[PDB]
Formats: sequence, structure tokens, C-alpha cells
Amino acid sequence: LGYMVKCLLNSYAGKRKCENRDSFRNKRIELAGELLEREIRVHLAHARRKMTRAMQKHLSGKPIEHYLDASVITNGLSRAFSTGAWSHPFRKMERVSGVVANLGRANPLQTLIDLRRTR
Amino acid sequence: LKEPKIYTHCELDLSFLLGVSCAVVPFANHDHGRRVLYQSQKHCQQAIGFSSTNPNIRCDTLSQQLFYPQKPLFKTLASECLKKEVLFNGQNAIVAVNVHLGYNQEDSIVMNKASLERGMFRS
Amino acid sequence: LLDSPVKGDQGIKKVNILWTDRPKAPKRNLKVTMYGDRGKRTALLETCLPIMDMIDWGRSHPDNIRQCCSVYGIDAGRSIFVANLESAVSDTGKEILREHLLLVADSLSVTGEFVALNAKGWSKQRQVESTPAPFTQACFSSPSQCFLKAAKEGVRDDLQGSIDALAWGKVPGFGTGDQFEIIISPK
Amino acid sequence: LEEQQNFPFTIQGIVPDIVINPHAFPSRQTPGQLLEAALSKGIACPIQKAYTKLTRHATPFSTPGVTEITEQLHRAGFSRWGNERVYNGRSGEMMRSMIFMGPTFYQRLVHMSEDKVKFRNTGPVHPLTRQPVADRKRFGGIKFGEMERDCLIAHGASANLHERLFTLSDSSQMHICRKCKTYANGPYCRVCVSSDHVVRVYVPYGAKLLCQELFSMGITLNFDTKL
Amino acid sequence: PRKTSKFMTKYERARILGTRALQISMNAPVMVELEGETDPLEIAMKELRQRKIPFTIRRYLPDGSFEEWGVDELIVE
Amino acid sequence: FIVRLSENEKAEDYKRREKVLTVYFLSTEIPVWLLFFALGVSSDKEAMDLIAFDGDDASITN
Amino acid sequence: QVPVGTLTSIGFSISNNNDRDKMSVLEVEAPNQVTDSRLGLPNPDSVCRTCGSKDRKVCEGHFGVINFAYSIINPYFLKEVAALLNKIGIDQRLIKKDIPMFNSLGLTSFPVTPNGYRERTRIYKKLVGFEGNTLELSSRVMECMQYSRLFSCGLRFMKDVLLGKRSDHTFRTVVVGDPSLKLNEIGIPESIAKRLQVSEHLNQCNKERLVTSIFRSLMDGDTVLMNRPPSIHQHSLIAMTVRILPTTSVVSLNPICCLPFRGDFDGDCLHGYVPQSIQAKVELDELVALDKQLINRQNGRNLLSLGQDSLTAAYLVNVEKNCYLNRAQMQQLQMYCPFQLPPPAIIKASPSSTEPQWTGMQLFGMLFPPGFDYTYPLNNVVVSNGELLSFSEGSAWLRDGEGNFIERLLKHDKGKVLDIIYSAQEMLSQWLLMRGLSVSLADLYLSSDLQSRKNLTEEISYGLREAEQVCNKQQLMVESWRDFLAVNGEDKEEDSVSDLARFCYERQKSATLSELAVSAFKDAYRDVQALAYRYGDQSNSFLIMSKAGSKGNIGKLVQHSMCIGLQNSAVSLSFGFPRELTCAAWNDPNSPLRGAKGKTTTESYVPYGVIENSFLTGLNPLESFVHSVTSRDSSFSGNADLPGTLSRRLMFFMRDIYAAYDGTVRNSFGNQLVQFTYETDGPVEDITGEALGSLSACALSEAAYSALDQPISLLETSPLLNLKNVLECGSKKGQREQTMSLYLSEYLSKKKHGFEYGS
Amino acid sequence: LTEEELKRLYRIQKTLMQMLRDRGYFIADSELTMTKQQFIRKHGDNMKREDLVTLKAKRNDNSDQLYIFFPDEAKVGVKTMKMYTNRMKSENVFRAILVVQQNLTPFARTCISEISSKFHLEVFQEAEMLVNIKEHVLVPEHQVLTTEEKKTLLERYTVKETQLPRIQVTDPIARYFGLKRGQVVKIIRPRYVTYRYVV
Ligand SMILES: [Mg+2]
Ligand SMILES: [Zn+2]
Repeated sequence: LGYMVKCLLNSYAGKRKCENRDSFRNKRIELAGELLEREIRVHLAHARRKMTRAMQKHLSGKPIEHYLDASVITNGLSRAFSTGAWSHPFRKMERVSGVVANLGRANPLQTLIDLRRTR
Repeated sequence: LKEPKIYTHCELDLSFLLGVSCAVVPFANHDHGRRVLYQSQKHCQQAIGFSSTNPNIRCDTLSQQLFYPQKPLFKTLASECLKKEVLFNGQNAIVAVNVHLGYNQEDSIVMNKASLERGMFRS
Repeated sequence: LLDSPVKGDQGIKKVNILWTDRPKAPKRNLKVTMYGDRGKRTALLETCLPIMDMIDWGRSHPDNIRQCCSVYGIDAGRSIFVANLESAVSDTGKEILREHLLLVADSLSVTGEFVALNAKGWSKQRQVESTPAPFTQACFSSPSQCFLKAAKEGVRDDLQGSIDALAWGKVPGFGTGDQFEIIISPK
Repeated sequence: LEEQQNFPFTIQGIVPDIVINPHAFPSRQTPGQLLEAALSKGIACPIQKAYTKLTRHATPFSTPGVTEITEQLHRAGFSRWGNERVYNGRSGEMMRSMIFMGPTFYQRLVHMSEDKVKFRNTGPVHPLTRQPVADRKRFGGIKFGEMERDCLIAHGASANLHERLFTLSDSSQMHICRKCKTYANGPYCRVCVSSDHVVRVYVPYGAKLLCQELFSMGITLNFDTKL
Repeated sequence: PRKTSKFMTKYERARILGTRALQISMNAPVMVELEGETDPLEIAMKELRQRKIPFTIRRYLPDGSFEEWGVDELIVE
Repeated sequence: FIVRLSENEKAEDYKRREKVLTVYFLSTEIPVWLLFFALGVSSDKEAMDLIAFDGDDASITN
Repeated sequence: QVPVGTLTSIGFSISNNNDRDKMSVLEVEAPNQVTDSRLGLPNPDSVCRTCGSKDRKVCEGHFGVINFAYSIINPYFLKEVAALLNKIGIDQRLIKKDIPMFNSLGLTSFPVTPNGYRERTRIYKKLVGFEGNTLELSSRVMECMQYSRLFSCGLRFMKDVLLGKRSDHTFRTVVVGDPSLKLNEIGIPESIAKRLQVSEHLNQCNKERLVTSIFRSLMDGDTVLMNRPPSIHQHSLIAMTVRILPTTSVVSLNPICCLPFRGDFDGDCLHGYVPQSIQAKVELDELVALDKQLINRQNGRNLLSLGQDSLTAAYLVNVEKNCYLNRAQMQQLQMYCPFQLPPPAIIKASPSSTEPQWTGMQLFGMLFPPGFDYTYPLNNVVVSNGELLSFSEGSAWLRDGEGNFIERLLKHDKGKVLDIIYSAQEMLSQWLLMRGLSVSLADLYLSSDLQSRKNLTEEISYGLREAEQVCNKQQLMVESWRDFLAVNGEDKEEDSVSDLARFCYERQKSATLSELAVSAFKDAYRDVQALAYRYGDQSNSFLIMSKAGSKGNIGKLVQHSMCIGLQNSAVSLSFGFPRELTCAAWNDPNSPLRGAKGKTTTESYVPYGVIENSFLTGLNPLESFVHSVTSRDSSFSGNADLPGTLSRRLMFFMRDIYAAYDGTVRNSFGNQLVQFTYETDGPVEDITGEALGSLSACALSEAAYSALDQPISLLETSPLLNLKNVLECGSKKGQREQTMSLYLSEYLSKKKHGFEYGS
Repeated sequence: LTEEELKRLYRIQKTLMQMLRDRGYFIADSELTMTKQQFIRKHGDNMKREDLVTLKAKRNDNSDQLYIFFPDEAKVGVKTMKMYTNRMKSENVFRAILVVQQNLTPFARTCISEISSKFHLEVFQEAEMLVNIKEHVLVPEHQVLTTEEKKTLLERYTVKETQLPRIQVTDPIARYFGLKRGQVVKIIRPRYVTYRYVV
């Protein structure tokens, strides 16, 4: 924390330059290894919210395959891949629509540059 | 690298700084800055040429294919180490700059009637 | 004490010494003069005048049209708007005639003041001239607050404009229609 | 599409199959196409005499100079700058200036001619605004826009603008009573004595839908008619 | 009186020619008996050249008043 | 962990409004110098060597 | 049945409680079937009870009331009692009831959707005793008055329904070039002309022609409208004569006629409108066609100038002057021109020549009629009795300039100008085919065989090192350098002439002296661009198209041959290009790309660099990166809406101003006077009846669509933004920065150096 | 610095007579064309008040006169400007001009509401008219038309009283000549004519 305050004072004095977003030293990407995990991390909470709500009613007052409904991730991932909606990396209640692009097959050069891009 | 003994690193090749649709264009630095950007991601994406080799399993709309595709005469270094001759679409043509009766005015092209009947540019 | 002025005025930011060959507001009886360009930050010309006791006041005028009109009349406002438009269009690339430049100056200074190029300045121009036509004012802004607020007063629209006449099958007033009649007279 | 005999033919027998305009070169600013056409010509034509010392790389950032192409094309019978003396196809006489030639690499795009033709001969009608439908598969019709109407306003033609937005567009009728100012539907007003003197006007459906929306929004209309 | 122009404008000629060609298209008796020309644009042009149409221009002043103008007194280049 | 250097609009007597060090940790708005004495150093003169930079003292010491 | 009539005044009023129940009382009390068939068509195969009930033809809509026992105040009148409150009988009924005028001020009845535009059908099925509170019955109709189409749908409903309507009998095709047609002529192929029907009434001559084929095909003689999207100016709506020809489903016209269209043949389409009535057919060839709008009224000069090939051919014919064509190839070119052959100016030019050879400038006299008098002093060309006699280094009298032969031919007879420009193309093309224009590698080389390229390189490398010292001198005009420019000996003068990287680093940051470091390079580069006339022959194909002004200029040749020049953008951030951009200049502390400096607020930069390598030698990977940083501003496409929203709000301010019969302009709304006399330069009073403001708004739209949108870095904003800021007069956005003017007109001029001492 | 105040008051007294000369109110040469030292060497320099009330009538008539009021203290209210309103009703004139130093008060603005029907009383500040407005190059010369000439103009161009271009009363040229609502003004251009109706 002392170094964190010293780094703030060295940037307020004009010595250390501020870090800009328009560079690739302070910007990383994610290609289906840190982007596909967010849709699983969101939907497993939706599955746990339904399992707890199903176990709260059946105990107050053994279908283990019925209490764990598998029709949430299968109907969530296909819904996210169809319309192109995803989850926000920083926010929670936001949806982006730029992760999924339809592949073209007019010539094999288009499908070579459609796989290597950066948003 | 041979003359100064001060360097500690080196690049593999200067042609390996562009994309796969731009580093195969011949004389990519001689062109204008808004004329290789108008071709690397605007003309190669909609140029007919090779297609899928199995047209019996892939069924999709607007699947066009050229009859006689041709690799170009030149051989760039980005097309030699890749060992692939599919990213070059279109045929060769012996062009000639000439004012031909005003029929090629305002960025137009006059063509041959006895060349489109022998197999050139048929799709 | 470190922000109090020690030389000059307090509201003047900076001054520049330019040199133009064909300036606005000519001498009207040599050569090309050099003038200062004072930039201010109450009024505009009513506070820059008694601060300088070195009065060399010739044809000095503010550069902004909304200030030049409200200082020296709508005639000087039109005369500086024409001179500001005939430089911008000439620097745009083309060479327009003055026939299309004076008409815009005579049409944007009808009610004695220059109005904006929007619908809020068009309604305030069409409501002073006693011409209650609220139909065309709804085709520029949103039509929600143009028919509800006009029906709460009882306005009487008329087929006067071109868009207000072409929408109901009629012809406009000018052109080849509604300006003369072709009738067989008995004489 | 010109025939083969009409093109300017060369001494060897080659015929130019694609002739482009030379005026597009100092405006599009694309050099290196005349270098590609001079590098593909020296590697396709045979040397009289050395088929190993020639350069055929054309690397993007390792381009060979002009002094290497103009000395490799010279060693086979052609000129240094790539141009050659051509004849005439119609007359047959020689030309006063040479014509540059070279085997470039041209691609064909997707946008053809038959995929852009679109006309309208009063086909199907859109059920909402009674306008022609904007379908390329069915019968179409190009929209007469705002500036395309102002350009006919500026020309002074108001009788051609009358058949464009009313007659060729949606054309409907509208009845209205004379004493009472309430329209209903032949002509039958329940506010007035029915069928005494009722007049009808000519209003397009685009403005008649506006009256139906205003009456459903809560704003009535009281309009009078001449004669 | 007549405080308007003496020359016929093109915006009135383009309506007079159309109104005259509409009559010839609906079998009107031609009172100029020109032969050789048959199209309703050429007949109305030769009728305006001979100034034998029974048409008068009733121009509308923007103030509210009006004044007529016969085709026999109106000239056109 | 957001260390902010801004004006102190809160806990002021409407005159002293200068640049102060506030840290935004779990929505607490605690001062940074009390977080210094909360753990570790327990000394005010020995808390400047952690923020030692050897710079010109113009308006940062204030 | 009803007689016909025209409406004249639209009146708006609030629908009272009597205004609803007076009409269309059909099925008022029916909560189980609120979408009954007596008022609309609920089912796709439904039937109206009181109509003829055809497919949306007889029934135009049938309304209906909704009887509500509860009394609810309308929301439009609820805001009056919120402002009609005071601290104070008779005063509570006078100021609060003027526009309702003692009405009921309550919503008793309610109109229903007539089931033609109903999302909205199953909503009013439960308002027969909906609730008890007076809020759930107000919100249920407030949502119905807000879910309508007239609620922001909005302006998109208006400009797609009332303003812009689609029309039938149209066609849309791409266009190609064809110089074989006339000026006011187009070409429709057989596959389109065999389907487009044009109605024309029966006549006494063709009674056996129509009945053996009213609805006939698009034959010759008809006229159609032509249009290119978007409509730039007034002359983009020319109606030309049709002419059928066998083509494979594409239209074609004269490439010299594409100058009002402002489009090329790289894929642009052409809208086609076909008229059907006679009143829309006679008016097309009288005010709209190409033989009538021959005067470009935006500029006041000719509209149809020379194209690309004809301009270069008319240049080369009069500048080459060393071709002597004989009588064999001269009488062939005398067929495209309607005039006879001149006598031969050369009888015997050599003892080895027998046939009388003509003159190249004598060939250009086959277009001017006998009696044409034209004199241009800037090019020394004299035309006496239909034959030009002199020519000395000129190209301005051919294209669209001040005084040219096209305008002087349009002022001479104005009857056969379209038969003159046509023969000035169909003969000049056949003449240019006999010579041949080609761009070879020697045209890009611009040099001789040996050592002339080396002299050009060694001169470019010395002219690009003096234009740097010129720009270094201009940066000493800063008020901190007032002690250096005095006549006194200094000690730190060597520190201001040895530091060359520091003066380049100062040009990047603090963009207030970088506006005089660009204009100095642009004035020192005029002596560098003049090297393209000493080097290279006069027969170079670039100098022919550059001196004639066909395509490009001298700026688009020095980048091909010698050097590209300077590169400056509007605004960048955190990187700037240094001087001597090579591989060795890629270090961290001594270059402004990675690190600013060592001593320092330099977060924002304005880059400026000069490249010495041309488009022929080859660009470096850093020089191809500077050319991608700088030319990125001309790659965006999110700026075309800015000349589209300007001329839309500028339109109706002048679109109602016309020319009355009293000799003065008027206003179509209230018969007001804009001005008392039109400011016409010509003394002919022929502008009467036309909308002179509708051709003045497009006159400013044409100067905004073709605006050179290459912005200056930081001082000047844009030539279009400077036009918008002048046009926006009453838009008072704020009083932040107001600039004055103080003219120095006083008694100071009598003294020596009075203005400099007074300022 | 009383010399700067005496110069600022000399400029107002020099531009007021030049305004009234352009309005034509029979100005003698004793007050007009005064040098910078004549106001000190002729008038009383030891007068630290606004003692510049000058009586002046018209040229073609002597019934209606004009009062050039100069109030001493700033921020004039209804309790102090009673004598500034009583004199015009006591000597029976119908035109008066008063100048102010600072901005006005709304209590004084509610006094001229029901009093402007009989006696017209307009105000403009002295801090703005340090220079002459009519002597500017950008504004042309004007000619206020008489009712005997306004009648023959509306019957020649057959234009009504509301179909003319408008000029506001708060404009510094329509307030320079003392124009009311109803009269038109002829405006020339450097050589066409364009009239303007005061709204
Ligand atoms: Mg195009
Ligand atoms: Zn029905």
C-alpha cells in the first residue's frame, strides 16, 4: 500500500505516465477458455437457485435426477449461441452481442480470416 | 545483421507483419494506404475461386465455384512456407492500358468476347 | 493574490494580431489593414468599451452573429452573415452566386432576429408571423408533442405549404399548379 | 464485349483480353500493378540465350527494384519498360505510341447483373400502408424519397408529383358531411340527416391512416370542403 | 388593368400543352387542319404556333385578387 | 482496492477543501493514514519510508 | 354515390364526449366478443356485417364506443387544474375554462380500434367493470394512448408513410458506359422493355396496330426519369429519351452525361421512374429534360462539360503540334462532324513528301460553326470565323472554368450544343485510338537510362533537408525566443542550432506552433514539386493528364516518383513519429514513440513526419505504418449523415419561397414578403412562377455534399463544420468564448511605423 | 479620477446631440461640436452631480418638447423618481429620455406600465452608447416614413400591415430613433430598397 501511494504521487508529480487503454501491454484477450467459462459460471448459479428452491418445498412440513434439472445449461448455451447474447466481463446485468459471428463459405480465404480476429 | 555487432535480436522476416489476406499481396507497400485496406478485407472475402472439395456433404446457399482456378505467376514468401495454394482466387489475364473507343470510361473494363467462351472466368 | 490581475483587464483571455487582405466591414474611403482579435470569456461589448481609455473606435464589431445583430441591428447582422457565408462556401470548394446567398439571409432574419436551424426555431418563427400551421412542425420534431399540444388550443391548419398540400392529394401553390386557372370563358 | 479481330494485335500473336482505362492510375494511386505485370511477364516469356538467376519472389516488404526487373525483361527480346509496339485491329496501321502489357491477376466478385435487376408492374400490395412491397424475390418498387421529391419540387413540376404520391401510390376515397364534420360509412352520417348532401374528397391512404390514428389517440378533425 | 408580364412563362406553356393534348387524345376537332403530324404533342404545338386555342390564362395574384389573360394577347418565344 | 486522491467534500468545515487520500475498500471510505496505523508500522515517522520517492516538495507534502 | 370536392382547411379539436357516441354505434356492450366481425376483420377469412366485405377494398374501418359508468378525467386536461390554483366564485370559472369552454372535462366514452391495425386486439377485453379505484382505469387507457403509432413509430412512421411513398411502374438497374448513344438518350434492354407497360389512348391511325399486338410495351419515343441515390443537387433528375437495344439485362448511357449524376461506373445503380399520364409526359420534355436545363444555376455556367477521354484528346490535338496526317485518315474523321473539311494548311512540308498533309489544330476546327468568335487571353487562343488560329500552353479553356468554348457555344445559338459535344467525343475517341494512351514503367520512373535517377535522388535528399531547416527557422517566432532574434551577441546560440531531435520533439507536443510548421513545409515543397518539369519528357502519360486537368495534378505524381511528402493527422495519443525513420531509430529513451523524455506531462501527441521514399522505390515497415496512421481518417464512413441532416433542416426554410406575378418573392404560408426584389444579376425577368428557394437550398446542399472533408489538425476544424457553424445562427449553445474585433483605423498612419506601434 | 468620469460624460453628451441631429430636433451649435477641453473651460467643472437636464423642442413644431433627464443617484425607485414623473405632467409634454448608470429595479418598471399610454417614457443605459451607432459602416441610413407616405406604399405593393418583414422594438436601431409599434422604416442597401415593419 505504501508503494501504491508512492506510485500515485509519482504519477501526480508528472514522472510516471498514466497507463492508457490503447496498447497491448495492458490488454489481454480470451478465446473460448476464459469466455466460455463465464456462461457456465452464470448458469450454474441459475441451476443452484432452482435446486435450492426445489429442495426447500420438498422438505418443509429419492428423485435425485429430478431435483437436478439438466435442462438449464443445454437450453441456455444454445440460446446464447443462437441470438449471440453473452455476459458482461465486468458488469452482471448486461448482455453483449459481439462474441458470435456466422461463418462464411464463399471462399476458403474468408473462413481463414474469420477465425483470427480481435474485437 | 552482418555489419553491426550491436544487435541482440532479429526478426524472422519483414513480410510476417501483416495478416494472411494482406501478406500475400505483391508489393503491399507500393500501394496506397487506402488501396490495400480496400482489398485485404473487402475484395478477398467476396472473390469466387476454390470451394469445398466435398460438395456432397455441405449444403448451404450461395456456394459458387470457379471452373478453372489458377495460382499466380509470382510466389511470395508468405505463400511458400504456408504450403497452401487455396488462398489465391481468380484467373490470370494479359491486360493492356489503352483508350479503347471511350467504352472503358469512368473506371470501367472492356473485355474479350472470344475469351469468355474458352473457359476464362466461367463460374 | 496569485490570481489577481496586475496588467490589463480581468475578463479578457487573449488577444491576437492578424493580417487579412479582404476583411469584413470595409473602410469605404489604399491597402490591407491589420487589426486586433480580442477574445472575451453582464454583456459582451458593453463591458469591453469603458475598460480601455484609448478610444480608437472606428468600425469595430463583435465577430459572433448573435452578438453583432443584437448590438448593431439586423441589417449589420445580415451584412456580417453574408460575409461569413461567402467565405465558408468559397472555402468549401464550389463557387456559388450571391442570388442563393442573400435569400438565406433574408429568410433567416424575417422576425428581426436570427433563428436556429431546427424545429424549435421554426415554431418560434411560424408563431410570430400569425400563420398557425402545425402540420409541418410535426414532420421535423417528434409528432407526440405537436398534435396533442395543438389540439388543446383549437388551431386551424390550412393547405398552404407544399408538404401540407401534397399529403392530401392536392398540388403545391407554385409550379404548374394552383397559381392559374384554365377555364373556358363565354367571351 | 468486343470480338477478337477488333482488338489491337501484337506481332507475336497475343491479344489483350482485358483493357483498362489509364486515367484511373494517377487518382487511385496504385503503383506496383505495372510492376506485377512486368515481373509476371519476364518469368513467363522464354529466354533466347539461364532459368535460375531470375527473380520471381515479389515479397511485400522485400520488393525487388526497378533496375532488376528492367534488366531481366531486357534479356528475352522485349523492351525494358514492358511496353511493346502494337498494331490496329480495325484499320491495321501502326500506332504512334506503345502499349504496356502484362499478365496480372484479376479476381471476379459476387455482385452480378441478374441479382440486382428490380422492377414493378403493380404486383402485390402491402396490407398496412397500401404501398408496394420492398421484396427482391417478389415484385418490388423503389421508394420515392424526400430529396427525390424536393428535386421535382425545384423543377416546378407539380402535375407529375400529383400522380406519383397519389395515383401510382395508395389511392383511396373519403366521404364527409357538409353541415356536420364527422365522417362515417355508402355515405351515412348518424349525426346529421342521412344522404341529403354528402361530398367525397380524394385523400391518399397514408393520410387516411393518420386520421384513424388521431381518432384512436383522442384528437378529432373538423375540416370543410369547397363546392 | 394588367400589371403582370407580357411574355408567357414555361410553367404555363407546359400545362397548356398538356391540357390541349388531353382534348386531342379524346377526339377533339382540330381547327388548324395540319396534315403530316399525328402525335398529340405535335398537334398541340402546331395549334399553339397558330394561336387558335380557346384557352385563357386566369392568373392568381397572391394578395387575393385575380386578372385574366387571353392567348391572343399573350406572346411566347 | 481504489486509492483516490481528490478533494474532501465530506467532514469539512466549508473552508478546508484540498487534496486528501481516501481509499475505497469494500465501500468504507476510510482514510489511508488510519489504514497505515491499523496494521504493521505503528509509527508516523517510519511510515514515510514506505512512500519514499525523493521528489520535489511543492504541493504533495501539503 | 357522392359528388367530388376539395378540402381547404384542417381543424384540430379535442374529442368531447358527444364526439364519440355520435358515430358508429355497433356492438357497444359485448365483453365476451370485443373483436366482433361487425366492425373489422378479426379472422383471416372473416366477414363484415354491414359492408360489401371484400379483400380490404369496401370496408375502410368501422369504429365503436366503450360505455364506461365510471367518470375519469382525461390526462390532457388534468394539467390545467394544477396551474389554475390561487390563494383567492366567479374567478374559478373564467381563467380555468377557456379552451375546454365549459365542457364536461371527463372521459365517459372511449373509441375502439377498428380491427384493421390491431399487441392491441386482446387488450380491451376486460374494461367492462375492470376495477373500483380511479387509478387502474386511468392507467389502462394511458397505456393505450401511449402504445399507439403516433408516440415516440414517431418520426420514422412520418418519413416512411407521409413523406416517402413507394410507387409502381419503376425499375432499378446498374448502369455501364456506352459512348455510342446521344446526350439525352439512354438504353433499355429487351427483357425490361418487354414487360414495362405504358398506357396510351387509341388514335385513328394505329387502330390496326394496337389490336394486333390499352396497355402496350415500352417502345421508342417515350421518356422516363433517371435518378441516382442520393439526390445531390437539382440536375440529378434528368428525363431522357428511351432507345431499345439488345443487351444482357443492363442499362447504358453516355459517360460524358454522368457529370450531373456525380457517379462512376464502378457499380452505381440508377433509379428509373416511368410516367403514364399525358400531363406527366408533356411536362417531362419541357422543364425536366436535358435540352432545357443546360444552365447549371448553382454556379451560373455550363453543366455538360468534357469528360475524361475527350478532355485529354482535345488537349493532345492542340498541344502535340507535330503530327501531319494526310488526306487518307482525314476524310474518315470528317464523317462524325457535321461540317465540311478545311483547306490544307500544308502543301509540301518536305521534298520527300508529295501529298498535302493537314494540321492537328486544323482538325479541331470541324466543331466550331462558321461565324463563331471566341478569344481567351490567358491561353492566347483566337477563334476567327469558325477556325482557331493560335495556341500557346493552355488547358483552362476546355474544362469547367470561367470562360470556355462550351459556354460560348451555349450563348451563341443554344440549339445544337448536344450535337456538338457528341461529335467532339465520337471523333476525338477515334483520333485517340489512332495514337494510344498507355501508362508504362518509364512513366513511373520519370528519368533517363543512367545517372538521371541518381541526380534526382541526390536532389530530393537535399531538398528534403532544406525544407527541414526552413521549418526549424519558423519555430524561432515564439515569444520565449525574443532575446535571440535581436542584434546582439549570444552565448547559447549553438544550443539552438545543434539540437535537431529536440526541434522535432517540440513539433509533436504543444500543438500551437505546429500550425506554422506545416504551412512552412507546404511552402518549401513548392520548389520541390517543380522538379517534375525538368525531369522526364513532355510525352509522359502522367504530365499529359496532369497539365490538362483530367485526372490528378502535380501532387499525385511526386508521390509516385520522388517522395510522398509530409504526414499530419487531426489528433492522436501517446505516440509520435521522430525524424530519420529507419531501423536504427527504434530505441526507447531517444525516440518519442515509446518514452516521452527524461528529466514531463506528454500524454497527448500530434504526430508529424516526412518520408523520403516514394511509391516506386518501396516503403519501409515504419513508413508503411506512418501511412496507415495518417490515412486512417479517410477510411471511416460515419460522417455521411452530417450533410444529410443539414440540408433536411435547411430545406423548408426556403422550400416555400416562390416567385409571384407581382415581380417580388413571396411566402406560401401567410403571403409574406421575404424581399421586395430578387437579386438577379441578369436583366431578363424570366424567373416568374418557379420556386427560387427550392433551387437555392439544393445550391447549398451541393456545396455540402461535395465538401472537401480533409480536416486541419487543431486550429481549423472542417470546411463543413465551418459552414454549419455559420448556418446555425440562432443556436446559442453558450457564452463560453466570444471573440471581438478591433480595427486599427486611426491617426497613427501619419507617423512612421504607426500601426506596429499602435498594435 | 474625475477626469475619466468627465470624459465619459462628455462622450454621452456628444453622442446624444448627434442622435437628436439624426432625429432632427433643432440643435444649435453651442452644444454640438464641443472639444474635449471646452466642457471644462466653459461649463462648471466643480459640479459632482448629474446637472445636465437640457430642454429642447422640435424643429418643424414647438408644441412637443423633449426632456434629457440625468438622475443623480443610481438605483432609482418609485420613492425617488416622483419628481422625474411629475415634471412631464406639470409642463404637459409627451416625450422624455432618461439615462441610467446601473441596472433598473422592477418597482420602477411597474411605474411605466400604466403611465406609458399618455406620456411615452423609454430608457436605455449610458454604459453602452459610448460610441455612435449610426456612424457604423455596417448599418445603412434609415428613413422613417410618414402616415401620408405609408398609405400610398401599402396600396402600391398591395401588401397588408402583417405581410411585411419584421423588426423588433428592442433592436438598437429601432430604439435609436424612438420608434413605436405600427410605423415602418425604409432601409436602403449599398442600390436596392427593402422596407421593414415594426412588430
Ligand atoms: Mg460509384
Ligand atoms: Zn367492415
